[PDB]
Amino acid sequence: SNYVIQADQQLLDALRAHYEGALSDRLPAGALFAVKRPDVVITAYRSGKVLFQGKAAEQEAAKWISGASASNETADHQPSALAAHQLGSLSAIGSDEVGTGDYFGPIVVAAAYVDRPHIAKIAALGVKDSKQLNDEAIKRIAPAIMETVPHAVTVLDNPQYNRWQRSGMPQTKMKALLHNRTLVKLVDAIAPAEPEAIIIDEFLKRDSYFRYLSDEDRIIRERVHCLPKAESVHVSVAAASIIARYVFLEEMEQLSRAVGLLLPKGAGAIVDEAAARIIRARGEEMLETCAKLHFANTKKALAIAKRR
Ligand SMILES: [Mn+2]
Repeated sequence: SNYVIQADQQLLDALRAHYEGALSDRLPAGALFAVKRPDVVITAYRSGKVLFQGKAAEQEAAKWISGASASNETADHQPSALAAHQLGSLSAIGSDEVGTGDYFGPIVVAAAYVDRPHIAKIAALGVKDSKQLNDEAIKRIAPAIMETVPHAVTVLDNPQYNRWQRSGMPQTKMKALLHNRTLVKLVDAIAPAEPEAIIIDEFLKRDSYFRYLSDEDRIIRERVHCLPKAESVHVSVAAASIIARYVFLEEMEQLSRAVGLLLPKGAGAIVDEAAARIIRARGEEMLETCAKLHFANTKKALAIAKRR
């Protein structure tokens, strides 16, 4: 009939290695592999969902999980993998940012163009782990990317950040401008070559994004894709992410040195303590050069600084 099961990475590896006849070509979007056993076909997906169809359905299914739920689903495309199925193999530019949630430091937006002939080399660097990678990995992988693939970066320093923020421009509009300006740099730099796609890791509705670029003299919208969790759609986005994290870290060391005090990431208690210290040793005005003032941490800092 038709049975569906959920599988962790190990079960997926087991299901795959078991069948001495796995297929990787011509498969529904999102599928990892498929097998054609005596009156039964197994279909495995990234999500972990496995589809058992055929005569010997419940039989084959039971071989792995007891109480295998049955549904009407079929070996069809997964809506979550429609874009990646199409974009994953093209030559594209991917952009992402970081530091948005950090009290100290700027907002960094980066973009990377990964042509088809470089996708593997970049994937070989293990960039598909941008989310979970400590500062050490970033400092080792990022530099190997910057010198393998063309990229652009835009850094929104604190004084300019505070300037826009107190002028009515919220972070959402800041990111739209930063992304649009980084993409412009990259598009011109890689010319005459043109990217088959331009993927932006979604941070706001496409409607809003371009509605914020109303004043820009140059806007990039030709073949622009706004996708959620873009790092998983194309390797160029994961690359941008890593590069952005790198420039951020380098910017923080430089900034901590200019402030003369180690500036911790995030916006937790240590951040207030750190700001408090700065206020006492360099004056409140120094914060305007290394922090996002409108943040709540500023008031708390001023309190901690005043009490003692
Ligand atoms: Mn993002």
